[PDB]
Amino acid sequence: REIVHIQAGQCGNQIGAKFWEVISDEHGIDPTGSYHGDSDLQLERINVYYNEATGNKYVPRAILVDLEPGTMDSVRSGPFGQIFRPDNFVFGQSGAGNNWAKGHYTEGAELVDSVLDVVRKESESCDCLQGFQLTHSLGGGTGSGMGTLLISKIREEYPDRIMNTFSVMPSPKVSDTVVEPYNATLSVHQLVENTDETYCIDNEALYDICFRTLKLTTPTYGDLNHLVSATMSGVTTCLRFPGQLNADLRKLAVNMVPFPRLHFFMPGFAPLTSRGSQQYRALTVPELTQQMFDSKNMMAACDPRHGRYLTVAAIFRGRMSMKEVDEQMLNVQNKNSSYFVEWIPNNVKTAVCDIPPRGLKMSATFIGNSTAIQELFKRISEQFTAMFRRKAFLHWYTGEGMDEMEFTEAESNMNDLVSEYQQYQDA
Amino acid sequence: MRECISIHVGQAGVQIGNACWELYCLEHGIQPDGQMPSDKTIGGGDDSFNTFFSETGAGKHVPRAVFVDLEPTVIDEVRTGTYRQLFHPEQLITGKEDAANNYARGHYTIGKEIIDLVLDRIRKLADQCTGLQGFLVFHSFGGGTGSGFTSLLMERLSVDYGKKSKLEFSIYPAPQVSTAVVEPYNSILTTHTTLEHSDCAFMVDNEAIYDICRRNLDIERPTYTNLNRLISQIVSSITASLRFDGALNVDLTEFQTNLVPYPRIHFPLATYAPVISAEKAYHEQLSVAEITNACFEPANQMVKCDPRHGKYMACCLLYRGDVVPKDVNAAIATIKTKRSIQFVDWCPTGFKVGINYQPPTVVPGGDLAKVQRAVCMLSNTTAIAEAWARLDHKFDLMYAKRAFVHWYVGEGMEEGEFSEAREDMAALEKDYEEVGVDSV
Ligand SMILES: Nc1nc2c(ncn2[C@@H]2O[C@H](COP(=O)(O)OP(=O)(O)OP(=O)(O)O)[C@@H](O)[C@H]2O)c(=O)[nH]1
Ligand SMILES: Nc1nc2c(ncn2[C@@H]2O[C@H](COP(=O)(O)OP(=O)(O)O)[C@@H](O)[C@H]2O)c(=O)[nH]1
Ligand SMILES: O=C1NC(=O)[C@@H](c2cn3c4c(cccc24)CCC3)[C@@H]1c1c[nH]c2ccccc12
Ligand SMILES: O=C1NC(=O)[C@@H](c2cn3c4c(cccc24)CCC3)[C@@H]1c1c[nH]c2ccccc12
Ligand SMILES: [Ca+2]
Ligand SMILES: [Mg+2]
Ligand SMILES: [Mg+2]
Repeated sequence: REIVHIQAGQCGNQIGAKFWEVISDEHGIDPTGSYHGDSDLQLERINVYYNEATGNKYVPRAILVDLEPGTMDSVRSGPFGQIFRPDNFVFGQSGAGNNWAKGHYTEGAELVDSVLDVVRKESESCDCLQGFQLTHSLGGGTGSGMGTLLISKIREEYPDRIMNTFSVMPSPKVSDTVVEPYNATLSVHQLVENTDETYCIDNEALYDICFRTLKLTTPTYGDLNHLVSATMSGVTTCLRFPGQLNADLRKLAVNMVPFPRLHFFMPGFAPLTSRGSQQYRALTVPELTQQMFDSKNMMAACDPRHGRYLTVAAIFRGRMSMKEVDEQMLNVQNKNSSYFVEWIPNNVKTAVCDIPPRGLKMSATFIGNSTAIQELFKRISEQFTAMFRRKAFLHWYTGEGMDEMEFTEAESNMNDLVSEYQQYQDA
Repeated sequence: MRECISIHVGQAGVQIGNACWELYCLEHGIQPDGQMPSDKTIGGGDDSFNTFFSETGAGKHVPRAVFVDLEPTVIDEVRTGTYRQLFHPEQLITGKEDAANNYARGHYTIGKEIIDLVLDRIRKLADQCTGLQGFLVFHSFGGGTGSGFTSLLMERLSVDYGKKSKLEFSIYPAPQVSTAVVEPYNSILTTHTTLEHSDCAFMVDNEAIYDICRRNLDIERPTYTNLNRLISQIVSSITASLRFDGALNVDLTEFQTNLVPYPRIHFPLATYAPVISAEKAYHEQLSVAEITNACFEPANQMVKCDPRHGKYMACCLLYRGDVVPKDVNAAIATIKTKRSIQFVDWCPTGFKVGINYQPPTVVPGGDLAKVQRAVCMLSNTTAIAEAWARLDHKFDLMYAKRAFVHWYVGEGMEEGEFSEAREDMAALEKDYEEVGVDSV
């Protein structure tokens, strides 16, 4: 079951390139595209993310998209820049100027067909395509605007395939422009309708982790992406390696999503580490379990105690007692059964993978469908309203043909989403 | 690509152009003959400095610029000056008769005779661009050409280039270096006519620059040369992101997104630091915190007004030289808890920061000390409207008596254009008042 990867915009390509860099190392693939590992566990399900060429060359099933060549040129000159199929580099020249309208309606519409041709070429090679995964930000123009345009058009041509996204949420703590709440709100409207699974990667959370926990005085985007690539490697582990269940995108969606619109997940990770700084002491299983469930380890700035977990998926990596993992995970549920909804029996599942990530003897990744995620969308909604009530900065959008009504609709649907998450918090 | 074409109109625009392009050449290591030894791609390239310079097969780097004036004597100095080799003769356009401090003559009588030629020469530059981003227009408010012809040109550019971005560097009149008593008339007329056709305009109060030269560089009576060398440094700081690359480099268009909340509210207040003499800068290092704090000293502003009695709608800091984000954040945190910085309630309070590692440059035999780090703050403040208020008052005093109006009427203008222009300014002053009112 092949997955087609897509990365759009500056953020999307930078975390996307980092994702491929990390898992390539985990699967023993070098920049040349040649395998140099020692375990057969690495190649068993490598077809999920990699195409195979003659001479046993492994090429990522990835499509790189942007409206300006700047960031993609940095990828192609990056560490694993040469591994990507050069024909999968699809770019414009005008840019999007952090404008959702430009990415979705004008500049991006001019380029979107070229992308879909590459998507089609990749898909026809698949023995049995299971779905797509997209990396992008919601605060910009390309990843947000054109990204959601792509999703809509991909759904039109592949309505029976799963759509997954790693969506980076904007934050004033790590802000490029003031219009990020506009772009984000417009994008959430799209993601609610046209994705089955969205990992909410909150820059507010990423910043707080780097500052408070990792003791990084002034965190960069590179520091933020160390947490993203660690998270992305974790949540895709059960897709990339042989496990007890051999998870795929559809089975994940069925088990995680009780109601179609409530498919926005809070990722978590433990241990939290900064770049370069190697840790010498492996965490005990009780420590991994306690940390991964802590708010400080959440990649979405939401307090999980302010809501209830609808579903939880967890993956422990490294050589450890799977019996001990079972006991500790069962202990969390039995100690804090109030933060798990009672009308979904056995809504917590844990898996284990022998292969640990680079630089850690063991780790634990967390995927939570919590009603507390509403705090994220409420935060965006407040920032949206503060500007929209005065129609501030709206001329950037009306200048591309958008109407005020489209903003009002996007606002209403996100507020609906919030109230929907609130509905099941008091069930 | 992302080329930018500069247009220098009238004496002020041209002479400021001379300072700016001379400064650009020194920053990029371009010689007066146009040769650039460090540039290995001969005859072309997609480097950052190519946004402002085209290249000939002979290795000459030519400014993407047009110099226009209705009188020949100012541009004649460029034609015979140090950098005469820099420009192709067709880039330097002159008439035989100026606008005589009259907007009407610049826009109609004299300007209409040369407007087609100017547009043709601008077109020749645009056709050399692989991805034209927009135009930068340098001009005075008070001159007949800087006022009249600029507004005509801006109108014609909107027709020929649609919604292609057009930025302004406008010289706001001051009595200390005044050239005409009707400069307030020309100022109001131009601002009104150009308002719909400009996306962003950086006003430079000559009195502000006059004061800074007197106060900080101890120049007892500043000349145009003194003023222009200071101005070019502010201009350089603003265009630096277009002419250089860097990790922490933020494009001017991104700042522009934050600086313009409504189309008519597009007049950022520029503040530059440090302006200091060689005598004072010797054995004296101005840190990041010191130059950043200087951005909130009204004495360092390009326009005379009091932001402390107004509200902010954006705050951008454009650093250049030896500067790292860590020291910026610390400096900002200190400033926020000690200064009168208040934002409107409908806008976020975060400062947008950009850094270009390329250190500041000074022109030989200049007055400005060479420093390791400088900063230009671009803020959108309601206080800039004070500049409109002062101009509109001087306009009202004369127009109530219709003083000097006959010089305009004689050139075909009508009193309706004066009143129409003044009403637009009244609405603009009201606009800045409204955006400052708290939300309901
Ligand atoms: N900062 C600065 N201001 C200047 C300079 N030259 C002229 N000005 C200002 O420009 C205003 C007059 O406009 P000018 O540019 O001189 O006149 P013009 O644009 O050639 O139009 P004409 O009236 O036809 O000559 C005055 O208020 C001057 O103070 C200059 O070199 N530097
Ligand atoms: N985590 C992370 N976020 C980023 C990065 N670059 C930009 N962003 C975020 O994405 C938003 C800007 O979108 P961007 O990707 O630059 O616009 P685009 O290139 O047009 O899609 C802002 O809210 C940024 O915080 C990055 O490298 N890492
Ligand atoms: O392997 C797996 N396949 C599934 O469908 C997942 C699952 C989620 N829930 C399940 C339930 C029952 C059975 C299986 C699963 C209860 C609620 C949520 C499960 C998984 C555990 N940790 C992961 C980490 C990353 C990706 C997948 C997984
Ligand atoms: O050079 C010049 N050209 C002008 O138009 C003159 C001028 C008069 N007013 C001006 C005003 C503003 C600016 C320039 C001038 C205010 C009112 C009267 C000015 C001048 C100054 N002293 C002179 C002596 C003899 C001949 C000309 C001049
Ligand atoms: Ca070159
Ligand atoms: Mg960006
Ligand atoms: Mg003149």
